Amino acid sequence: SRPSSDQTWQPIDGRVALIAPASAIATDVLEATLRQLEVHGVDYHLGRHVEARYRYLAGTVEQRLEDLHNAFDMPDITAVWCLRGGYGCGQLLPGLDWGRLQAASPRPLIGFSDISVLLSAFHRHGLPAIHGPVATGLGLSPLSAPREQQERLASLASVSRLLAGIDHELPVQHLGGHKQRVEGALIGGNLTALACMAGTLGGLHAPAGSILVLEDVGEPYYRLERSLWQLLESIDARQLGAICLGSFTDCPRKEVAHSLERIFGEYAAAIEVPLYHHLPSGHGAQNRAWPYGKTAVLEGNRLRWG
Ligand SMILES: [K+]
Ligand code: NA
Repeated sequence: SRPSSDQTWQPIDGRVALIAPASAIATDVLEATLRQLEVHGVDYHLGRHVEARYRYLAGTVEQRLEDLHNAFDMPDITAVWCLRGGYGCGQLLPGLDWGRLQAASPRPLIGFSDISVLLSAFHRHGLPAIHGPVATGLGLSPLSAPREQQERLASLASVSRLLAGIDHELPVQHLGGHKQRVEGALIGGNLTALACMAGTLGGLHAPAGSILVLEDVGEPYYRLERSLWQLLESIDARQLGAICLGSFTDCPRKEVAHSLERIFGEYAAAIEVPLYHHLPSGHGAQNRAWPYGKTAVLEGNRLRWG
């Protein structure tokens, strides 16, 4: 839409498994998160190791795998909502039992940031997923600007709304390349996270025709370029349908002579892949959920899925 300001949650049937596959979580934020799930009538299961700490990680690989596997063992679970991104979920890939995950009834995996790595791996294995807010967004101290807090809340609500199938599109703007309709699977997420898996068993799943969404946070422009060069070189980039930029938050220009649009535009043109931007997805208050690995269409000023 604009995106829409609407922030009423839809009911979530069943039970949401909460896991922490990446960075460690604060107890106060966790408790506030759980209280908000109860406010919304959302039944949950809290992973046994979500309060573990191992340097900045939410416990060891083994602890995190125990919780991730358990989320697929339990019969009543209808979604797996990651509590926090940051760093570390790619570490789980060597030990992940894909057969155990595939045997379970459908339960979309939800998150963004570092979680983009698991979203991609899930897509590779035909498992449903959502790129959207992490669950601890519910427990954060409110943003000081009321309008930004409202946008955080609309972004959090978009998870249940997408699970329910009631939201179907997000706004975009064409930036470069051809203007024809593009239809393909939605992939991507955090540029840094995905570049940091290239050359590994967790490299981005990028089938032909896909719409590659990219967002990032906290990066100088040269580092964004370095990540983009790596990621595009590492996949069959010329076979992509489109690149669609979300937000680039806390990435100040610092006197770099070329804009971010110029840099991304140059890379997209060199592979003859059209470029879109202004998708309301990323690390700002605007972080609307989108269905990961699902077919969508870029046409005029919208990204629309069925
Ligand atoms: K980053
Ligand atoms: Na390549």
